[PDB]
Amino acid sequence: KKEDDPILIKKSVIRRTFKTAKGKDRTKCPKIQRLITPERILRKKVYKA
RNA sequence: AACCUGGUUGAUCCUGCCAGUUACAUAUGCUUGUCUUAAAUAUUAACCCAUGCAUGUGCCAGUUCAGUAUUGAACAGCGAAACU
Ligand SMILES: [Mg+2]
Ligand SMILES: [Mg+2]
Ligand SMILES: [Mg+2]
Ligand SMILES: [Mg+2]
Ligand SMILES: [Mg+2]
Repeated sequence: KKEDDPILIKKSVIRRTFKTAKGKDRTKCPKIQRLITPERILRKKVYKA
């Protein structure tokens, strides 16, 4: 849902899991762009200031 | 260094050039031992060109699910590619 909490977006992002050519075991995650974080809102407040 | 000398006649004083002398550029011939500098395919053909190189660029501050590393379970170090 749109009304939904950002942390629900955080928890639902896909994980990638894979085996390195070296034979190692690793897991990679994407970063969320557009995400509403405290930092965005702070910057906004400061500009209006 | 504000200087001139040789050549017309049988001899002479003139005009006048030629020639010498001087510097400086290219060129060249012979000859070349140190040290300090150092121009350099302008002139002829803005003629023709094999090959190599002479224009690239990343920070903490645009984009990383590359990779690496057993990394704050959204990423967070290092760091391609590729957008910008
Ligand atoms: Mg006469
Ligand atoms: Mg005579
Ligand atoms: Mg003369
Ligand atoms: Mg010596
Ligand atoms: Mg690059």
